Amino acid sequence: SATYPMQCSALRKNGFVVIKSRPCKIVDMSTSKTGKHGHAKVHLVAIDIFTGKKLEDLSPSTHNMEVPVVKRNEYQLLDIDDGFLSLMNMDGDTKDDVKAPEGELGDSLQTAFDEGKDLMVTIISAMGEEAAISFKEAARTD
Amino acid sequence: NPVDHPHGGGNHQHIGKASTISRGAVSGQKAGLIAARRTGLLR
Amino acid sequence: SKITSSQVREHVKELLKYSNETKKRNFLETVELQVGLKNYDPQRDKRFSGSLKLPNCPRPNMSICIFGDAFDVDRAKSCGVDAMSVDDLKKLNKNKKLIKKLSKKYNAFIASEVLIKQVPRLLGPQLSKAGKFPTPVSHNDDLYGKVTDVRSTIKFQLKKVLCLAVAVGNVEMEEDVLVNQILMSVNFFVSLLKKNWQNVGSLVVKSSMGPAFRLY
Amino acid sequence: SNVRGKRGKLKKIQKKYADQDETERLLRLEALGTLKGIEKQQQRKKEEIMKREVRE
Amino acid sequence: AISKNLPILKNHFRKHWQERVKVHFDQAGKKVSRRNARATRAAKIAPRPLDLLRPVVRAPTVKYNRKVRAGRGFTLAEVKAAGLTAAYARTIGIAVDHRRQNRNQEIFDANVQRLKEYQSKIIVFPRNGKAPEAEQVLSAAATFPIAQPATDVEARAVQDNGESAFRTLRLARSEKKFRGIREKRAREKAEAE
Amino acid sequence: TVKTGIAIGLNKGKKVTSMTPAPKISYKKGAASNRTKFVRSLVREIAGLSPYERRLIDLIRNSGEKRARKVAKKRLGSFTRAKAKVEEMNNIIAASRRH
Amino acid sequence: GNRKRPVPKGATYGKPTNQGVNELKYQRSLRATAEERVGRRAANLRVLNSYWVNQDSTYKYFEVILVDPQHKAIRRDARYNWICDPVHKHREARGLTATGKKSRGINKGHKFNNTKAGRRKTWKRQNTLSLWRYRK
RNA sequence: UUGACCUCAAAUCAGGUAGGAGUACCCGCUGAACUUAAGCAUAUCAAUAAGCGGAGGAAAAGAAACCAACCGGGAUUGC
RNA sequence: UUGACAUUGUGAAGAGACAUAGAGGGUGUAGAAUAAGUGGGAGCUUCGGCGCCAGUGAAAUACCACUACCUUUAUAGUUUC
RNA sequence: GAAGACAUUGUCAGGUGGGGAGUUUGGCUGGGGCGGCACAUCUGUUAAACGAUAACGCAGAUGUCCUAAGGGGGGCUCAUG
Ligand SMILES: [Mg+2]
Ligand SMILES: [Mg+2]
Repeated sequence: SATYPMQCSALRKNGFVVIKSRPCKIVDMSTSKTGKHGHAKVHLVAIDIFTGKKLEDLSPSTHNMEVPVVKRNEYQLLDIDDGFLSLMNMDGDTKDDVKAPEGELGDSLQTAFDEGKDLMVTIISAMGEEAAISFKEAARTD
Repeated sequence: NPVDHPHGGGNHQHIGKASTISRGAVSGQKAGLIAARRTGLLR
Repeated sequence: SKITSSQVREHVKELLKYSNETKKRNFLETVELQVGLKNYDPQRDKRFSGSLKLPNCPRPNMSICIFGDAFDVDRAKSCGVDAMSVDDLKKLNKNKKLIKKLSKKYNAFIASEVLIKQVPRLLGPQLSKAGKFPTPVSHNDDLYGKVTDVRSTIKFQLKKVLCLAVAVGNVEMEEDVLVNQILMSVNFFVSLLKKNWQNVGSLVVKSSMGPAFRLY
Repeated sequence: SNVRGKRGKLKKIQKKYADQDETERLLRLEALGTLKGIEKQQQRKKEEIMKREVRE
Repeated sequence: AISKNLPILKNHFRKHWQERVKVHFDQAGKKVSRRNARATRAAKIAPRPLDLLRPVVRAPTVKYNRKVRAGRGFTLAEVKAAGLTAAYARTIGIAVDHRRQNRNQEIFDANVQRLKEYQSKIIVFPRNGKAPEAEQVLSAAATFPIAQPATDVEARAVQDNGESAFRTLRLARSEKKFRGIREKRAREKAEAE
Repeated sequence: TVKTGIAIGLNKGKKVTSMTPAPKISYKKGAASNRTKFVRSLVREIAGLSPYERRLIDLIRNSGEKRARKVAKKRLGSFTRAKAKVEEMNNIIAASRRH
Repeated sequence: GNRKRPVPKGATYGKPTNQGVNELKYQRSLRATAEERVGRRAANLRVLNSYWVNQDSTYKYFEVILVDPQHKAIRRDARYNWICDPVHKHREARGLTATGKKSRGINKGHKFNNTKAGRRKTWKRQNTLSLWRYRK
C-alpha cells in the first residue's frame, strides 16, 4: 500500500504523518493529560514537506494516525530546461517528469548548472507527488 | 456560567476562542465583534 | 479500441498501393504514425514517457554511434558499428561546434554502464537538449542485438507540443506485419496516455513521400 | 470577464459599492489592505525579471 | 437467550398483542342467531328457496383445474341459449354474471342443461291472483347438486406404440427450451444474403 | 393455438373444444370516432402548437429524429409517447409543407 | 409546497431518523385541504367534488362543487337525494370524495394490499390474535 | 331619459341549516419515546400511545383500469 | 448563503463558446534569407534546379505531413453571457 | 410615488452551521489512573524425567524475507590452527 497506519504514541519526532491528506514531517510533539482520570492527548505540530506549511493537531494517544511512505532517491542532472529537470538513474534510466524547484534552492541549482558543476539531486516520493529537496556536488568520480 | 453565554465558564475569566464572529454565524453564536474587518486601537 | 483492424487493413492497403505501384520512390519509404493528443496540458499533467521494441525493425540502416570502453570497442569492431573511446571523447575537449556536428551525425547513441556517468561530464547537456541521449549497454549483453533493439525502439515522450510522431516501419514489409505494428504502437500510446482512448486527438498514418490517411 | 469567478465579484461590487466615489474607494481599499496585496504581487513579478538579469 | 438443542422459534409477540385478542366465546350463540336469521329470512320469502341457482364452472389454477365447482352466475350467452332474458332470469331466481365468458363447450352445455332442468322444476306464480301455495324447499343447491364429470371408463384395451411417455415429456421440454434460439439461427440464416 | 394434451411444452394443456365468444364492446374503448376526429382536428387548428412542440419541429428540421426523440423522451414520460409524438410532428411538418 | 414540521427551532427530541424538518410532505392533497376549508366555511352544504382551475408559484386554485341537502330540489330528485342521508356529513373530512379515496389508496389490485379496505382496518385484522373454543 | 344584462352588496327581509356533548367500535390527519438489539446511530417498539378533524347503528369497502397464465376464475366484507 | 427550474411577459444591441465549409498568418541575434514547432527524409526534380557534405544558429534549410496558436468569412446553424 | 420581470415565493442541489439534537468515549490489572501487553502467536526455562499446568515469572522473538534463500541432480568440504 501507499500508506500505513500507526499509533500517536508510537509516532516520534522527525517522522512522517498524514495530516489533512498531506504528507507532513513532525517538528513538535506534546502530550497532556485530558483530566486527572483520563488518558493524555497528543498535540502534533508538523511541516508539509512539499509546501512548507505548518499543520497541527490534537488526537487521543490511543488513536491511530495515517503514515505515508517516503522514498528519497539520488540522481544526476542532465539538463534544466523549461522548469523541468532531466535526471539520470543508476543503470542508465532517465526521467524528465520532475519539475524544477521554484525557490532559492531552484535559483542556486540554476546558477550551479549554469556555471557547470556536476550536481547530485535528491528527489522524494510521497503519496503520488514528486519534488526535489536538495543538491550536492560529487567530490570524486569527476 | 457556560450555560448562559459563549464567553462564560473557566477557572479564569477569559473568552476562550476569538471574539470576532462570522457574519454567517447563527443566533446564539453572534456574541462579540460581529464581522470585524479589523480590531485593536489604531494610532 | 475505437480503431478497428479491418479499417487499419483497408488504409494500409491504399497506402501501400500508392507507395509501391503508382509512384515508386528510389529511397526506401518509412511509414509514419503522427498523433495529436486532446484535452491535455504539458505544464500541469504528468509528462508520460515510454518505449517499446517492435519485432520487425522499422529502420535497418540508421546510423548509430557506440561510446564504449576497451571491451566495448573491441566488440564493436566485430559488430561493424562506429565507435569513439573515452580518450577520443577527452580529445574532443567539450567544443560545441564539433559535438553539435556529432549530434547531427548520429541519430542514436549506445554507451557503457561504466562510462555513462561521465558522458555528461565530457559532453555536456546538448544531447539532452537535442533529445538523443545514449542508451546503456553492459558487458553481458550483445552489442549488435542491442543495435537491432535500438533500431526497433519506439519512444513516446510528452515534451511541450501536444503532438507526437514515430516511425512504425517500412513500406516494403508485409501487410499483416505493418497492421500488427501500427496496432501495437497505438495500444502502447494509449497505455501510456491517461484516460485512454478519449485524450486521443487524431491518429494519422502516412508513408514517406505519401499523403496522410486519418484513423479516427 | 471570461475567466472564472469574475462574475460573482462583479455582482457584489454592483450591489454595495456602486455609490462609491473613487476617492472613497481608495481609502476603503487601503484600510482593508487590498491595495498592499496588489502592490506586493506586482513587486514579486518585478523580482522575477530581475533574477533572470542577474544570472545573465 | 439461546440455550439447549431446540428449534429456532419465531413468536411474533413483541407488540401490544394483548390489546387485540379475539376469543370466540360467541361461537354457539352466533350459530344460534345465524339459524334464527335463516329461518326468519325463509319465512319472509316463504315460497322462495333461500338461495339462487349457481352455474357449474371449472376451477382456475393447475392445482385445481381437475375439479369443477359452483360459480357466481350464468353467462348472458348461456341464458340466451336457455331462452330467457337476463332480467327475467334474475327475477325468477337465476344468478347472472355479466363478466364471465364461454370458451368451453362442455361447460356451456352443462350450464344450459342445468338451466333447462331448473325451468322444468320451478313453478312461477301469476303476479296478481290465486297464489297456489307450494311447500318450499330451502336449497336449490341441494335440489341441483354439482356433479363431477366422468372423464373415462374403468376398463379399456392397452394401446402401446413405443414412446414411453418420458421421452415425449423430455423432448417437449427441450424444444420449448431451445425454441427461440432456433428461430434466431433461422433468421440469421435467412438474412445471410 | 390448440393445446397439445400434455402437461409441459409450448402449447401445454388439455384439448377442449373452443367456442370463440362474442366480442365485448369495452375492448374498443380507445377507438377513434368520426365526431371526435373532427373535434380534435378543429381544436388543433384553433390552438396550434405548444412551445415544446415548436422546438421539436425545429429539431426535426435541424438535428434529426434521433435528437428529436431524445428530447421528446426527456420532455414526455416514456419512449413510446416520444415516438408517437415525433411521428405526429413529422406529419404536421409534411402537412404544413403541403400547405 | 411542503409541510414544515411545527417544532420550536427545529428540535425534535428523538432519534436521528426523526430529525427531518424541511422536506416532509403532507399525506393529503392540496385539493383535499381546499375542499375541507370550503366545507368548514359552508357547513350546511355537502361537498360533492372539486377541480383544478389555475396555479402559480405560491397558490393552487380549485373550484368546489357543493349541494344543499335542505333544498327541496335535492330532497326530491331521487338521483341526488342520497346526499341528504346523515352518513354523508363531511365526506371531505372523512376522505370520501374522489381525491380523498385517491389519497387513502382505495383501489382494487395487488398494488394496494396495504390500503384496500382501510389501512388501519387491515392492520388490526392481521394483528389480531384469534382464539377459538376448541383451540386449533 | 328610460329599460335590461353581468357582477358585487345590504336588511331583526321569508324559510331553513352548522356548531356542543358522547366517542367502546368506525373514517382520516398528525405523531413519539421508554423498550429490544445483552453497548448504539438504520432497524424494533410502531405506520402504536398522546394530540386534531369527522360519522352511524354499524361504519368503511363494494359491482374490476381485478385475480390469473389455467380445461381459467368473476363486486365487497368476514372466518 | 450560493446555483438551477417555476412564478415569468414584452423589446433592442454587444461580446463569447462549440459543429462543419473554406481561407490566409508567424521577423531578438547569428545565418543567402522572416527558424511557430514537431516527425520523416537523402535524394526529390516541374527548372535540371533545390536539398544533402558545408557555412551559421538552441533549433537548417529540398521534398512531405501533423499539431497547436492567431486572424478570417458563412450557416433557415447550435448556443451561453 | 418607487421598483420591475430583478427581488419575493415554491421545490431541489452545494457550502456553512456545539446555536441546537441524539449517541459514544475497550479490556487485563496485587484498588483505580499513568506505565506495560502478560489481548493473536513462537523458542528455551520455571514445570516437580508421559501429557497438561499459573503469576504484570525469567531470557528473547513475530505482523517480515526469498524466482531462489523453492524442486531435482552433480562435484566439493567447513570454523580454526
Ligand atoms: Mg470562558
Ligand atoms: Mg405548507
